[PDB]
Amino acid sequence: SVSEIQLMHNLGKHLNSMERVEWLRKKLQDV
Repeated sequence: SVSEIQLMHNLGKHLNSMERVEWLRKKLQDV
């Protein structure tokens, strides 16, 4: 329960290390 920007940041790092790097750019292209 935060802001749309902060919500993407909260779900854009847990993955592993290199997963968040590709997830913040390839998500909008392929969800």
